[PDB]
Amino acid sequence: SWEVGCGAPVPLVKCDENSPYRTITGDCNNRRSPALGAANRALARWLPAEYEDGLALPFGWTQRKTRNGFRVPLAREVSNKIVGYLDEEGVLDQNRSLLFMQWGQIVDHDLDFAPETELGSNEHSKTQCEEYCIQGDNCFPIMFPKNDPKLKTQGKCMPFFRAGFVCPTPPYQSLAREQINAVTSFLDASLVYGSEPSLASRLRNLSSPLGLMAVNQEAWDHGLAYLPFNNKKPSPCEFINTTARVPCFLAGDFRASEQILLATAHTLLLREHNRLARELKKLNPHWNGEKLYQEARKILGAFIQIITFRDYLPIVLGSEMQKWIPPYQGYNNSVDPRISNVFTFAFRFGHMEVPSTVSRLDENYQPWGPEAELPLHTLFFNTWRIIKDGGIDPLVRGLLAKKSKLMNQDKMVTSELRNKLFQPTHKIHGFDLAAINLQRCRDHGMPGYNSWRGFCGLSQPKTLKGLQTVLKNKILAKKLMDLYKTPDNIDIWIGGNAEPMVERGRVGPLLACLLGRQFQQIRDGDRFWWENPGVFTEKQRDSLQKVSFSRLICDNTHITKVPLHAFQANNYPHDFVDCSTVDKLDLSPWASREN
Ligand code: HEM
Ligand SMILES: *[C@@H]1O[C@H](CO)[C@@H](O[C@@H]2O[C@H](CO)[C@@H](O)[C@H](O)[C@H]2NC(C)=O)[C@H](O)[C@H]1NC(C)=O
Ligand SMILES: *[C@@H]1O[C@H](CO)[C@@H](O)[C@H](O)[C@H]1NC(C)=O
Ligand SMILES: *[C@@H]1O[C@H](CO)[C@@H](O)[C@H](O)[C@H]1NC(C)=O
Ligand SMILES: *[C@@H]1O[C@H](CO)[C@@H](O)[C@H](O)[C@H]1NC(C)=O
Ligand SMILES: O=C(O)/C=C/c1ccc(O)cc1
Ligand SMILES: [Ca+2]
Repeated sequence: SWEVGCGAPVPLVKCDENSPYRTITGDCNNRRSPALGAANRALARWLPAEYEDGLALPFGWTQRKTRNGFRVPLAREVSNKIVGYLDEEGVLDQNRSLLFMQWGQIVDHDLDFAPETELGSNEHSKTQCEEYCIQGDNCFPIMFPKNDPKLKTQGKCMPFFRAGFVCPTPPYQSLAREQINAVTSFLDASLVYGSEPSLASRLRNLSSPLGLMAVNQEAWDHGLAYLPFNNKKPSPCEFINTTARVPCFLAGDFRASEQILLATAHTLLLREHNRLARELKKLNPHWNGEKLYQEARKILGAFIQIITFRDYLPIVLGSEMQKWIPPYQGYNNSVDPRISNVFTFAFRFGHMEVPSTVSRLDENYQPWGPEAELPLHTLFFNTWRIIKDGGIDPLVRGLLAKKSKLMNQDKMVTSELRNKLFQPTHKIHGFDLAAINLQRCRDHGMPGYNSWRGFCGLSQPKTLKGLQTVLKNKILAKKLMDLYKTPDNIDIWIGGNAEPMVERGRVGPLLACLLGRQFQQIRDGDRFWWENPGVFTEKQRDSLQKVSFSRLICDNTHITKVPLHAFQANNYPHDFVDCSTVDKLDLSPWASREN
C-alpha cells in the first residue's frame, strides 16, 4: 500500500562508516535508513494529513467548503477573540526566569524549520499577495474579520505564503502535500554550525588552522566575539534602523536575529565553541584544524542535550516527564527520530511565554541606563542595540533576573507579537504571530484538536459542557465553541494551549504527550547521543555531567554573578553566587596520547 517513497529534490547519500562525528546534514545517523532525521526531507506525519481536498488545499481556502459541517473561523478573528489581551500587569511567571523562554526558542530552532516556498525573488508575486490580497497558489492571505482595527490602518489582509513541500515545488496531486523540515531532527547544534554543507563551511574560519568558527572583524564586545554579519541585501536588521545601518548576523540557523535575545543566545554559543577549540588545542597541540572543530562541535552538542533534557524538559513537563521520558536505555535503531509535523506546532507554546519587554542590567543588576527596559517589538531584527548599545552582557543579565510571561487563559499572547510583529520584506511592525500560527496549522493540513486528544489517549469533548470540563474554563469554552462550532475543528495550536497546566510543569496534558513523545524519540533514536555508550569516554561523560547554563555565562561573558539554577526565578543578590562556586567543564579527559 504505502509506496517505497518519493525523493526527487534530494541528492545522494554516501555514508562513511568509520565516521565518529555527525554529518552537517544529519544524514547517516541511522544506518538501515540513512535519510532519517536529515535536513531537507519531509516532516513526519504521526497522523494522516487533513486537507480540504485531501491532497494539498488548506481548510478555509474555499468559502463554500466546510470542515465537519462547519466553516472554519478566520485565523485573525480567533486571535482577536481569544488570544489577545490588554493588561500586562500580573502576567509574569513567578517561578520561571526569562531564560526559560529563550532556551525554548533555541531548542525549537535546532529542531525544525519549515520555510516558505520560493517564487518571490525577481518575481513581484510577493508584492501581488501583499498589495491586492489575492489568494492564489502559494499566496494564502490572512484576511481581516469585519471589526478589526487593522482593517482601518493596514488594509484588507496580512500577507501569508504556504510552506515549501517535498518533490515538486509546483503543485502535484497524488499523495497529500508534505512540508519540508530544513534542519536536522537531531539535537545537534544545527543552529550553530548549519544544516547544509554550503552554510556550514562559510560559517567556519578556515584561514587559521585552529578550528575556529569565524567571527565579526568589524566590531567587538570588550574583546569578546560577535557573530559575523550576513551581507545579503535587502536586510531587515538594516531596514529597522537605516541610520544605524547594521545588518543581521550569520549563524547556523537562518532566523537567529529575529529578536535580540535569540541573537544573544546565539552569541553565547559561538563563543563556547571557540572557547572549546582553543582549550583543546593546548592539550592536544598536535590536533589538526578539522579535529578541533569536530571535537568542539561534538561537545557543544552534548551540552545542549544535557541542559535541555536535565534542566529544561522537566520544568516544562513536570508531572508527565517520567511518563514519556523514562531514563536513558540506549540507542534504538527502530526509533524514528524525524521531527513530526505537529510538534513544530506543539512547541509554539513558547509564544505565550514571551513578555512585552526586555531590559538591560548593570553589574548590580539595576536598570542599565535611561531606557534599560524596551518594548519587545522594537527588538525584532534589531542588531544595532547590541553592537551600538553595550554588548550582550547587559542582556544576559536581564535573561537571568527577569521573568517569562506565564501562560494565561485570559492573556495568551502579548500584543508585541500579536499586533506588532515585523516580517522581512514587509514594511510594518504590524503582524500577528497568533493569526500566522493558526493559518500555518491549516496550511500544514493539520488534524483537529480531537484527533490529537484521541492520539494521546485522552477524552474527546463534543459539547460546550464537555469542553468546559477539559479546559476548566466556562468563558473560554464558550468562545471557542462560538468560533469553531465543534471541538473537532479547533486548530491544534490554540487547542492544546488552552488546556490548564499539568502539575509542576508549564504545558497541558495534550502538549506534554505530543512534546514528550517527540523528545523521547529525539534522544532514543540518535546514534550520537552523548550518553549512548561509546560516543564519549566514561571519563568524558563524568566531565560533561557537570555543565550548567550559569557556567556557560561565566565562561563567555564578563558577568561574575550567576544563579545556580538558571531557569527558575532568581533575584539579586540573594539567589546569586560568585562564579567560582560553580563547577567548570574540566576538559582534561580529551587528552589524546597516541605515542
Ligand atoms: C520573541 C520571541 C519569538 C518570536 C519573535 C517568534 C517568532 C516566530 C515566527 C515569526 C515564526 C514563524 C510563523 C510562521 O509559521 O509563519 C515562529 C514559528 C515557531 N515558533 Fe516562535 N517566536 C518566538 C519565541 C518562541 C518560543 C519561546 C518558542 C518555544 C518555546 C517558539 C516556537 C516556535 C516553533 C516550534 C515555530 C515553528 C518552526 C517551524 O516552522 O518548524 N517560538 N516563531
Ligand atoms: C538608530 O540607531 C542609532 C544609532 O545608535 C540610534 O541612535 C542613538 O540613540 C541615542 C539618541 O537618542 C544616542 O544615545 C546614540 O548615540 C544615538 N546615535 C545616533 C547616531 O543618533 C537611534 O536611536 C536609532 N533609531 C531608531 C529609530 O531606532
Ligand atoms: C581566523 O583566525 C585567525 C587566527 O585566530 C584570526 O586572527 C582571524 O581574525 C580569524 N578570521 C575570522 C574571519 O574569524
Ligand atoms: C525500539 O523501538 C521500537 C519501536 O518504537 C519499540 O517497539 C521497542 O520497544 C524499542 N526498543 C526498546 C528496547 O525499547
Ligand atoms: C521553582 O522551580 C523549581 C524548578 O525550577 C522547583 O524545584 C521549585 O520547587 C519551584 N518553586 C515553587 C514555589 O514552585
Ligand atoms: O527571517 C528570519 O530571519 C526569521 C523569522 C523567524 C521565523 C521563526 C521564528 O521562530 C523566529 C524568527
Ligand atoms: Ca538539529
